[PDB]
Amino acid sequence: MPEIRVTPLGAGQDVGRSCILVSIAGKNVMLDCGMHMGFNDDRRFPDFSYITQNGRLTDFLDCVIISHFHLDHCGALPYFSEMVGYDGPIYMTHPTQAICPILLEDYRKIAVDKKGEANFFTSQMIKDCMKKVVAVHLHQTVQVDDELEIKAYYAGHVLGAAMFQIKVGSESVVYTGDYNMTPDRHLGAAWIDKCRPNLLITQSTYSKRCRERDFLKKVHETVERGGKVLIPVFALGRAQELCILLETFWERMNLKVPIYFSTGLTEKANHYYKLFIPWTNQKIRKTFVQRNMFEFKHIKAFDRAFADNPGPMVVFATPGHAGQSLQIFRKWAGNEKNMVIMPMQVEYMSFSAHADAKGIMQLVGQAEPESVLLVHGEAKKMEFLKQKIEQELRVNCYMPANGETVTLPTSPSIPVGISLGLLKREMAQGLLPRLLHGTLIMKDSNFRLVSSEQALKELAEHQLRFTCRVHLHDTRKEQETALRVYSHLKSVLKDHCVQHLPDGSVTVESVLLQAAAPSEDPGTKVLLVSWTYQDEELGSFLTSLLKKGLPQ
Amino acid sequence: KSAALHIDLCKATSPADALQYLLQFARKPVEAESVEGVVRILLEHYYKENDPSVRLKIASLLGLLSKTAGFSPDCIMDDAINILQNEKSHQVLAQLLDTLLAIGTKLPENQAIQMRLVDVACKHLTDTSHGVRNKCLQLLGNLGSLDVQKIIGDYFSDQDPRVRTAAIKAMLQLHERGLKLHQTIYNQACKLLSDDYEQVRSAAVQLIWVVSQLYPESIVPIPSSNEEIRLVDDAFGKICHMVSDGSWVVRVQAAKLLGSMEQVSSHFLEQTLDKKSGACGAFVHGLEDEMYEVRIAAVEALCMLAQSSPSFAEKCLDFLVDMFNDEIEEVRLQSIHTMRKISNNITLREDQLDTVLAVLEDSSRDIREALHELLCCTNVSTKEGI
Amino acid sequence: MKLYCLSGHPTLPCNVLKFKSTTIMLDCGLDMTSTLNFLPLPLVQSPRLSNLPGWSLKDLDKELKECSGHVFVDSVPEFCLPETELIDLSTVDVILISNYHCMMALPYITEHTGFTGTVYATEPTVQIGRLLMEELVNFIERVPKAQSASLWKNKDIQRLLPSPLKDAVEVSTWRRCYTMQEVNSALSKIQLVGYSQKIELFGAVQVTPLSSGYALGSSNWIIQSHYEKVSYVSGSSLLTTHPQPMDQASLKNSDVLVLTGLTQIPTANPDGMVGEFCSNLALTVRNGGNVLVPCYPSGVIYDLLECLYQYIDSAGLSSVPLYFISPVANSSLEFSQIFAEWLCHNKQSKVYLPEPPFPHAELIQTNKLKHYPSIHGDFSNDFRQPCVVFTGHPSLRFGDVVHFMELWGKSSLNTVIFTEPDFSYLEALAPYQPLAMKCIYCPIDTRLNFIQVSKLLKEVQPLHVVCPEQYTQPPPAQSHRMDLMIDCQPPAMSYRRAEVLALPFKRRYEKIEIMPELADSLVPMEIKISLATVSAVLHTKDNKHLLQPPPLLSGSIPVEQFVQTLEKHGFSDIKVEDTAKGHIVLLQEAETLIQIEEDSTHIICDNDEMLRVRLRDLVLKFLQKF
Amino acid sequence: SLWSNRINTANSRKHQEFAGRLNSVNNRAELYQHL
Ligand SMILES: [Zn+2]
Ligand SMILES: [Zn+2]
Repeated sequence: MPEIRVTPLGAGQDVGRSCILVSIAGKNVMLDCGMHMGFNDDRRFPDFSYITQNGRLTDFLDCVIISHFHLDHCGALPYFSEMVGYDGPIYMTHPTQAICPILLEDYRKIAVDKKGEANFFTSQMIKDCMKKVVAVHLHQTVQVDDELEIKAYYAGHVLGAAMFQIKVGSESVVYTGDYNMTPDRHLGAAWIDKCRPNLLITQSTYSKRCRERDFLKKVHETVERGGKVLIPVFALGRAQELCILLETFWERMNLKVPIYFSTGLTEKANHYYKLFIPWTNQKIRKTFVQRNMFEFKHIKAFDRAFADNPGPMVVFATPGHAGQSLQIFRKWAGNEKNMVIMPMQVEYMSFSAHADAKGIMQLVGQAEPESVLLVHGEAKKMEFLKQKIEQELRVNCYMPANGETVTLPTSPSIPVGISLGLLKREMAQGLLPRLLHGTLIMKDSNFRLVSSEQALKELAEHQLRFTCRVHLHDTRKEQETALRVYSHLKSVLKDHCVQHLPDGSVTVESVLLQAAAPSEDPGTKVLLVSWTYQDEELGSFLTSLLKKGLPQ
Repeated sequence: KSAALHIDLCKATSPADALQYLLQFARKPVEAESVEGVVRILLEHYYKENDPSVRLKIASLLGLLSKTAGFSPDCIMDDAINILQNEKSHQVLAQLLDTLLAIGTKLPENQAIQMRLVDVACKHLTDTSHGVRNKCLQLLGNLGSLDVQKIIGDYFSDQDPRVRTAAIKAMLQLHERGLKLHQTIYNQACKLLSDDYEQVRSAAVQLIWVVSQLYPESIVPIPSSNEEIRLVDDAFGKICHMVSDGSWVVRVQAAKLLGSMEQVSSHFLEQTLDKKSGACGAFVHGLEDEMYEVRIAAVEALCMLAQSSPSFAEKCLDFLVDMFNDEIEEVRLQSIHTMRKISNNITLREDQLDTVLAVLEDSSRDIREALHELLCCTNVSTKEGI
Repeated sequence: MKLYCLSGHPTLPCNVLKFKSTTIMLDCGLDMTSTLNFLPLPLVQSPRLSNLPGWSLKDLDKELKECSGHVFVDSVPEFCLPETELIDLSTVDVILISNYHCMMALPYITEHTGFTGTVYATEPTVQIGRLLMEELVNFIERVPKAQSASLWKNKDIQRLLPSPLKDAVEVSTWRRCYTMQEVNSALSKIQLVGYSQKIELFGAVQVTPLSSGYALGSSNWIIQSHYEKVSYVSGSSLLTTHPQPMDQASLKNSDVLVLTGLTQIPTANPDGMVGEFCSNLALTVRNGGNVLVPCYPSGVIYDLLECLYQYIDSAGLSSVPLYFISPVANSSLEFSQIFAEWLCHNKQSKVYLPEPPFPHAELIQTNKLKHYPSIHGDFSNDFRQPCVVFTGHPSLRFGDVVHFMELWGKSSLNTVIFTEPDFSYLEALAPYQPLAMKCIYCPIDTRLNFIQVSKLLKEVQPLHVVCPEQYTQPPPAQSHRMDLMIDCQPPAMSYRRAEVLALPFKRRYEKIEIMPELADSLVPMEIKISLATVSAVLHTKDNKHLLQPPPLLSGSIPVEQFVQTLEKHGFSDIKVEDTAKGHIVLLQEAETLIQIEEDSTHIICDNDEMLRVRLRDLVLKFLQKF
Repeated sequence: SLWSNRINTANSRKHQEFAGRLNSVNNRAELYQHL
């Protein structure tokens, strides 16, 4: 009764606090350590009452993985690590390990300004936990102890976003954390080969260049007239994408309006983004030799000390959070010459940071899994895509709620050995739909399926030679009898063996016929027929055919 | 000079000195009578020798010697295949088949050698080593013509993907040599297009395009339902589904064959160009890809497809307009070229027109003059447009 | 099982290994020492080389130009290739590139041979190799000197030539530099890989690169078939170097070990010669002269800049400038910056904080280092005399280093400092030999020395070692220092150029899977090992073997227990007797005879179907299912 | 009996369960029960 046992503690039917426990074969693997944005009455952190009650966690959990630096996918890392006391391996990509600490520290600043201070962590715990992590490269197989392997692919949600493939034995489960096959300006699309896993975990929370053109047209018109734009953006990925898009648009148009950003946070994010270029678009990688795209000339300060006039200046901001000075619309402006893009011109632009239904369908078709598991989104939309997967892709799926154990049957394959001589003979004899008869020496957890003759040294091929006697009353010549029996069998048996034997005998398939010496009775003559279990089904019919006997 | 070889090689050592000297000989050309002398003595030493690597070198330079310009190779080819039959080493067998392929390329006129080599290729086609089968399949593709088709198609199901790729390329080589193919191999192509080894899929999509061009009006029913449909349109659907494949080189190939095919009903073109069976929204995926090579290939396919079908051109105009804001300037230049080619007979509306004109402020003077060249061929609706 | 050794160069090895049903060519090293016999390529033609006298063999005099009694051919430099004609390159399937030093000669193999397979290399290897081929081509075709030296290559004509040209090997195979079209075309055929990534090769073979530690991107390859692991240790380093350190753990339990790329001149500690290099340039610049350092654009220059930038701040040499003139200087520096994740632990720890890994970004920000794409771009105007200049090629046969040697060669206050060991330094200064400018031979090789490789080998414990023959005979300059030898319990078989090695690692097992549907259809019975038999059907796809549902005879029956068990179940008249050809047990109930010899048991019976059924059932009941 | 002994050896090598699995009902268990 082997199984893959999976339980989402969070994000099973909601968005937020990705935390899915996985048991594939004996080992237990924890998939994400997000936190639930919204409620703060101790549901801000995962309920580890599922696995431990007044005890240590590392006794059960073999690994911890992080999809990317998102708070809803990695925010509960320090509390669970140090506050609850996890002291085992943690695996996340290098840009995620670089971006996560400062973002999590900023969220800790937010919490202590809201003054949680009752079940929360401090900076020193973050500094302690971050020494406990083991980073993972892209497309790198990480054998942890002896049999569990972890491979991380590309996701495209943010810089350093990855989808993981957890392997033990021949059984694998692919956790597509958060991705989007609609690639952005600064990142590529998620790619994973035809891994054909036994379980696929996917997120389901739901004219891009036309939207970009409309955005750039609004920006161009406002800076031409003199509108002072404003972009209250929270996401660092979205902020960097807007930055590179504005930079390339202005480079094409060759105008010299300034662009602003946060002095504190965006500076660190830009530094890390410049450092981690190979994770980005192929355009960015190819154009990196000529110049640096993230060393854009429009790298001005937060403002001209908030006095740069409401004219064609461009800036960056955040919504109601730790962003930059939105000293544009109210401090300056107050009239038509202003345009604020919050997802006196009011506008809201929608950027595809997360995936859509068609991208999920494409991913599942590309991976070709045995089963699908859905997490991280609105339950109505989960039902919608579950119906779509069951209809189109005819593959079973599960939709779990929090604390629901989705458990799946498995079909492990037993790796054993062959003798290359037997295999070579089987291929050579078969390619010009028969069987392969072999014998396996199942030793102490080490198997070896060889031919029978190979067992002679390990004695144990002590042969069991059979022989069935046939009562024939004829006393004719041996060669004549053998030739007549061969002709009679080639007449009866439909083209088994048509051949003139050297010794004047008979053999069809792998039987052996011998005109042995008769018994002590002078009035009894007997023919003997030896064979093996492989050919006994034809040997019995051969002996029954010769039971009538040659013409006496 | 060949008597020097006649002395030194038989009076040399077996493992490496013979091999090094043999390698030295390969760097000088030979005259045809001396070519006959050398193939004779090398056949003699091939008889006497037992090492595999030395025989491999013997065969490979025998192939280099047959490549020489003026001589008749059939007479030595007879004895060459005579010893090929009893040869056992797999690497040497593949190398020998390379040489006999070189002779087949050398002398494609005499039919006698042609049937002979086809017979020896089919004789050794049951070989276990994949390289020998690769060379057998190349030999079948290069030489044959009007029984080869069913023989090669039987190897379409071979376990080794290299063998499958060679089989497909052999059929492509046969079609290139000018043979009318078969409608049956469409199914086998479709099978191989479903989950293979990238190279196999690339060659297979080439083959399915070839047979689609060969039998465009033929009828093939849906596997599940019962609705008839012309063959070229399902071939279009099968190729279109490969635009979403994870190998970008196969995507480029599929885009080029999409551009090639032209007898597709406009129904499926509208289906594949509309965003909001498996051939819905393929071109939008190609244009929204990350490899600029794929996007260039896709937009060229759009140019050729719109050129073939004038009514199709109306639906792709807006998509081309977006491509004038592309990141790679070669993609923008190519989209401008496509627009100039296809906007010849059709009309722009006001928003499309001004969006076309708004990119004139771009600094790249090359795309500016290209856009000018477009404007020489564009058509305006209203005087306010002018 | 068979190894074809195309190139005999110890540190630039091209090896074609045919493993199972595949064949992989490990590394593609361009033997670049051939260019030393050629005259250099000055950027501006100098009277010194132009007025060089020809060497009168016996009369062809224009073909050879002689300097200081040393004869050099007057033509474009040409590069020695791996022995391509030994094996048909169409048959090879995969190329594995360890480091960017072995990256060269890839255009030769990929375009000029009909090769169609794929190439696997790490991302920094590909980028740094691209820069290296780019700058080498830009150096060769910058001032194209006409190809004319071909008559000197003839055999007897070559015999009369002196010692620098006498020892040239495979001279006819030497080829001119590939064009940039070949470089761009060849590099399109590469799949980027990552460290510790299992890349399947048609199923039959899996290849995994491992961090080598010698240089960023450099990798060591391991080839597996689940029973025959084959390692390939190219150039590696155990020292405190900035790239990701050696991963010896993944190299363990290796059937064979193709070992290459050990240290040239292994007698030298690298750090001591780093100190010597810094001190020598320091005393030179303090004297007033100028320091010229022929270096590769990316190989050893980064750590050299690190040590030098520590030294000048420590010693107050900040006044002098640092010039790094190369066509790919800016690209090499930026590539070094952006490859932080490929570095060791300290550097990636530094980039976890908002700081670039390498310090030459700070050198540029402090405006000490001043890189340029060429002499004439802006270095022709921003150059002040007492200076240190890292440029050109270490071969000294092309690049800006040639012009600099022709410039500062006359004086004695200046000095050239060599770092790259793969070129014989006395051969590099040979075409500029009557010069008063001080030359320092302080190589900074960081490859695995013989004591480190001995410790490594004793830890990993491979069953066999395959090494160039240069590692089995002591180096000719030493010829008596046996510490520069590799030894083990096996004799560690060697190879020369164009040699084939047959290996004994041809173990005869292959893995195969059985699903529970067929597992439940088998009947074992252990007798302490489990004795079981299966007759199933084999289907193989993509070199992976599978068994699906659609026996054999083996057993040792003693006579006495046979008789006792037959009596226990209930039977009559079973004999025990010892005749010729074995002990024979007789069953005269229905004329059944059974002979028990050694290694075989002959059983004679009749065609009575129910008698045979009963006998088979009873014997398979007593004899365990087998 | 090779399936049985191998599956028994594989299952017996498993080390320890946890609170949620044994106390789950209808393949589900409640969280934040302290309230
Ligand atoms: Zn995210
Ligand atoms: Zn999320």
